[PDB]
Amino acid sequence: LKHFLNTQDWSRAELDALLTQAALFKRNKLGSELKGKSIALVFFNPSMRTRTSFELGAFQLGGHAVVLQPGKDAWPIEFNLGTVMDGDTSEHIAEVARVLGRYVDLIGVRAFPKFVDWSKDREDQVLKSFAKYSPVPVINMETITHPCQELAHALALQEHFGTPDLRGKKYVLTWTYHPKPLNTAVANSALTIATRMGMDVTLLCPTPDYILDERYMDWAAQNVAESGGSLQVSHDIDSAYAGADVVYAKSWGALPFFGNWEPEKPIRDQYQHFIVDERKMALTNNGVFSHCLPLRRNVKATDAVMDSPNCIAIDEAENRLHVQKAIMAALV
Amino acid sequence: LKHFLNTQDWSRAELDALLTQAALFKRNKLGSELKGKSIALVFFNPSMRTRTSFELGAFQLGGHAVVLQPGKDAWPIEFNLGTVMDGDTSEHIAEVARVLGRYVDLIGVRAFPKFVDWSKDREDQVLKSFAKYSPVPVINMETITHPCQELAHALALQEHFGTPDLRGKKYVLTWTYHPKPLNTAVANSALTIATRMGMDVTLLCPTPDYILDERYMDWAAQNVAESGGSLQVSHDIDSAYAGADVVYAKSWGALPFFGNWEPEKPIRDQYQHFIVDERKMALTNNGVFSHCLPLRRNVKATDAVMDSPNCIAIDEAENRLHVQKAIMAALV
Amino acid sequence: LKHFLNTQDWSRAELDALLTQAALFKRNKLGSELKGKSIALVFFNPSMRTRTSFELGAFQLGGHAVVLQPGKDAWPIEFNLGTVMDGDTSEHIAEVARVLGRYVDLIGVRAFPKFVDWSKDREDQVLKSFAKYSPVPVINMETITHPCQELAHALALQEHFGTPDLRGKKYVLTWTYHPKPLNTAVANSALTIATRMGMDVTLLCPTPDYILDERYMDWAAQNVAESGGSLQVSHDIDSAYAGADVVYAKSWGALPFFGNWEPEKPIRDQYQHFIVDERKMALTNNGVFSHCLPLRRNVKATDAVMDSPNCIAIDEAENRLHVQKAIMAALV
Ligand SMILES: CCC[C@H](NC(=O)CCC(=O)O)C(=O)O
Ligand SMILES: CCC[C@H](NC(=O)CCC(=O)O)C(=O)O
Ligand SMILES: CCC[C@H](NC(=O)CCC(=O)O)C(=O)O
Repeated sequence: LKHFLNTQDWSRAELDALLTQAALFKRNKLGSELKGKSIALVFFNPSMRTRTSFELGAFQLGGHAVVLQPGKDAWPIEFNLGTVMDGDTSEHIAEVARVLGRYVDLIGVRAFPKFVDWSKDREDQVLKSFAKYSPVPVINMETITHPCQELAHALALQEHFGTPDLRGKKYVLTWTYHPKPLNTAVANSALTIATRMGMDVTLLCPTPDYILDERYMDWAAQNVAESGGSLQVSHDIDSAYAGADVVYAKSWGALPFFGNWEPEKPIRDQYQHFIVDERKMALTNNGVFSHCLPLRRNVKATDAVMDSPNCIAIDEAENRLHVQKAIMAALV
Repeated sequence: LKHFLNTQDWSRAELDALLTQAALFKRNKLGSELKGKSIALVFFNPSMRTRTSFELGAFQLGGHAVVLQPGKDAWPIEFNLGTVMDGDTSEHIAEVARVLGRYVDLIGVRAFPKFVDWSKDREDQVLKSFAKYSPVPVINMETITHPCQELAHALALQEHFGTPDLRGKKYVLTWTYHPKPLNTAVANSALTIATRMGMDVTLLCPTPDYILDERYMDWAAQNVAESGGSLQVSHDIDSAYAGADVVYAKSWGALPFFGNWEPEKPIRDQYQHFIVDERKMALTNNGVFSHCLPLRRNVKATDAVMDSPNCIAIDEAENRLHVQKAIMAALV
Repeated sequence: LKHFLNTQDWSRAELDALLTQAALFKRNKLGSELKGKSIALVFFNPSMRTRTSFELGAFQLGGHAVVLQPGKDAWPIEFNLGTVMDGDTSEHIAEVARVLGRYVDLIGVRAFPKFVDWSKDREDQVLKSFAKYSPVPVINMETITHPCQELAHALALQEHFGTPDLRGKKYVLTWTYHPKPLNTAVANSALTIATRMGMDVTLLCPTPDYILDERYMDWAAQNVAESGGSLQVSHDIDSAYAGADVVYAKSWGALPFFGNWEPEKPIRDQYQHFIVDERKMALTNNGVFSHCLPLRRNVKATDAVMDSPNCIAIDEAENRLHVQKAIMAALV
């Protein structure tokens, strides 16, 4: 059974076929690839873009999305095996996944880490659980990686450059400031897709403490080695932005401080200048700026940069709709 | 780009065309004016009638509604420009409106005031924001005016009197009691539509303190001057209800006390007798009673009056469904 | 006007016709029995299976479900008559039911007891209210009985035994442990349907205090007397499970302690061994095990029993989808 947990699990041919099916669904939004079909969108965290583009994607293709929010409307779920359920959890993923498997044809899941222990959050339990117990294809709507976002990003970039081949482009994934520590998911996905496309990735971040988990630093290397691109870590703003083509911002808490965020505020608070402004963007080769959103103005990007005609954020967001229909149409 | 923020923004011909398209959709509920189309219903406050009649209206016309609740499921939104977003808000209306503009064809928004400062609530920021940043038509689902409610009311009244011409009818918009201060939205809309239809409007309320904001008192005058109706403020119950044809109840907090509600409870608490009962209703010319709902029994209206065959509240409510399909079918 | 409040309100012929229409909808899930129609699913409590199978059932039949949650998104509702609504409730069921009656074609309601006074919870006020004030058929989605669950259970049992005639089968409805006291709804429904099918029902529970309300003990008797089955209460685990064919587990708080749960914890806490494990299940005539779900592992059933090929829980759950389409298709 094929799922869409990560882009890394897919061959470059399938990924490419996806982006093309996306480009296609963008010219003809209505279809019946999902006629009479349905998808259960399980959200364990907030969502605007994802929730809306899936529900509309299912509709536009003849299917129907059922949005569930364990804890709010649906009963809370347990993921640990053998555990004696006398706590907050009402049922186990083993039952829930099989039950959903009788109602729907596809299951999408969104579950951000708990931020209490990266050793535990990085195992990606929820997604793995759904994938194991579900008889229908499971789709990652973001956990510790955001694969759907990756494709919406890659398509927006290809559209911008008017070509599918993005090799030779200087890609700069940059950490950016945020009052609180956030999920590395989008960053891990930016790196994975940016290196997979064969670009010149530079992971700009404040201190070595902000470097992404090794899993993604290694996926990145394997991707570089096989796409003819390159990976490079930096801690100098100007040198990085220096004549770049693409600039992706994303704020995230330093993994080494997971569970012990107290002594991290003082650290991140002394780097608010990583904010993408006109200055950095100027140092770029007439580069394009984007962010996964929700983006906080004058904190991550400045009003100027967002209002800049070089910000392809809204196009990337809109592509979430097209790229996801490509994934569903494929998995069924 | 045409929106449906207020009925005042529309000509009497368009309004009339709307009510007729509504009367029409009431004879043939199913259609395809919205086939393959969709609408994002953004609620920043509770809703039963509105939420249900839009979601069903979109369905009945071949489209699809996506209900979003910023703060609950969707990320919380910021409306002030330039502000440095390091607070509760996760993204800005400038991004959200443009993003929705890529997914849906219509955007409905509901946002009651915050009741902390009328000077600020009366600017109608949220609706104005959506209208400014959105590339698709925006629909007011209630903020400081309730335009959709207006039309559902006007249609129910016309249906009752068996004619579209409501001139010469004695309309009495009356304040009514409620344990807590409420939005003037429906009252401002009752006045706006009642005077726009050319009726003999009497704004009955406890003390001059309860008179509606000048904006609506002036819209009302312009409407009277152009419809051949009349406007009149009263503080005497009996004299008002006196041989009236229509009676609309709506409880709202006194604007002069916005932000300082403490000294208002004692005031409103000494006017519970404004409750619409059989007595007042008797003093009317076999008048009809209605309320926008949700209505609290034995507080705003008495069990008797609600169960009275002269209460056209449920018909008005039901018309929300028909009148709104007329608005959507028009805006697309 | 016909509703689906309880299976007891229906003749054995109609029930049978239902299960057959369900078996039929299971072979052809898509249909148009509800084309252009809609149903308002009112939930006053959490739900996963119910919410999803109704929303999908409505879709699969050409209709559309509108999910409402009074208190969360919809305005909170009042059910007592004459009461002076100056409290938490914003509107009365008398208005709400009539309003919904203008938007939808069917109304489903879910409202668990409040657990403060069984004398009050057993009157089944909410469901009765909707049934009284609504002009469209009302459907019980669970209150103090779970009729939809009953049929999903009966169909799963018939499917298992490869026959519609379940007479002569030893059915054992067993109480099971749970950290907190729960609704007897499913138990009352298990008993009602198990005796209605003409099986040999044994209501196994800890102490006489755990025996179901008389209403259901009497419905049960009338059902036994008319189906040729039998009813029997037990307090001995082994003797009951002893060569049984079906075993249904369900945890519920003892009625005699409703409102005074403090002195019940110590009581239920000394019966955790009622948990359905391999041992009890072995003492059965190669029996089948099922539970309505959400089920807590190693508390109500053991991992073993749930993973056992004799657990028809997921099939019962899946049948909720088919049996409910039979009910809707019928009521319209
Ligand atoms: C279909 C069962 C619904 C409900 N169950 C609960 O409320 C138990 C929830 C839990 O154990 O968390 C009940 O007991 O009636
Ligand atoms: C697509 C991004 C989702 C999420 N973002 C947040 O949780 C930040 C929310 C905020 O700043 O309010 C994240 O960081 O992964
Ligand atoms: C259509 C009316 C919506 C809203 N009503 C309330 O917020 C009153 C709610 C209550 O009384 O519980 C208002 O006053 O504008």
